Amino acid sequence: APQQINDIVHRTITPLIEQQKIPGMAVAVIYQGKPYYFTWGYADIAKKQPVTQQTLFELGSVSRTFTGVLGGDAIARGEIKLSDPTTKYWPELTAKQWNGITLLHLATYTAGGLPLQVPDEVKSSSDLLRFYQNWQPAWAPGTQRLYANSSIGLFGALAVKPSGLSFEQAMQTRVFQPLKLNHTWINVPPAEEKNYAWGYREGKAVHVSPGALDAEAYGVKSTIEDMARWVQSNLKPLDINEKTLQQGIQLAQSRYWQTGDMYQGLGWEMLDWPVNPDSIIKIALAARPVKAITPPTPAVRASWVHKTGATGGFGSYVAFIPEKELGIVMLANKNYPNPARVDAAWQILNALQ
Repeated sequence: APQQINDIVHRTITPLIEQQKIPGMAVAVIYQGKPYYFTWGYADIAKKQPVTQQTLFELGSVSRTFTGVLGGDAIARGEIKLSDPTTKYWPELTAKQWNGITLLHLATYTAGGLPLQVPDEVKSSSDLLRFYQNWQPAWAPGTQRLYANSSIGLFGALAVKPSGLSFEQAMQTRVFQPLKLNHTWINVPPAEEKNYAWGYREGKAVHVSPGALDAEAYGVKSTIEDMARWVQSNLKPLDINEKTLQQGIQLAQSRYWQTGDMYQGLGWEMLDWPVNPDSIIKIALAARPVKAITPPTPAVRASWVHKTGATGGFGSYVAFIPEKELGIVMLANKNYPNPARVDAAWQILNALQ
């Protein structure tokens, strides 16, 4: 890397790793459109395997950015509309509280307080129907935002129904393959297990457990190289050849709702740039009133676009600023505090613009 990039990255990440006791970390900086990679520490402490540019990390909720783009692509194809009732794609969902809950609401956590987690006991398609039928909203649709796996997860599942494909097949065919994300997985193949880092929680090596709607809400594993390519694709969508995918990316960065200084996209979240980390900023459940952006603002180039992600053993962060052709991916195999991620990312990106 140019020495400037080398120095801000190392001076920022070295202390972060020390303070947070992160076993292993990979960072990509995208600068004037080109990626620069950095790796530290261990993918597997016991087996002494280092983090490399080929190490797979669990993305946790950063997976939602893929879900939102896949949904965007289905809208662009004319397969779904965000204005469609949920029941159009799941007629079996007959309980009256679903009246007026649209795919938009599912995608943006505004359906009226869907649960943060799908219960462990919900496994099968029948279990899932029962779970959503029995759910009682606290609020009318489109009034409050409650970050929730069960909301965006359902959006992902329904968005692919008209395609005829499984969620994984749709993601692979329509997003991963066209963008050459060839080491990005919903299910890690045996051939790739050698690269799959362990997560560390309280010193114990852990991987994410199977759960209903996992693929859709939190189930992607990827390398720093593929994640850099994902950032490039989101920085410059109109340079993607596949037309509906280009559109899908743009739709995911549209601003649908405002909460304070933040705007909710499909998976992505955005703030106007410039912005300080204290505004970008441990809470299990955070209910916030939302203001509709009527109609949604198309992707604003002058944005800080980002997403944090966590699983039991991993902590990820992605942020980019389209107007500056600047971005960063930070992947770690410990779930360490979000403010520490945003602070480090801001320190690096602010130094480079």
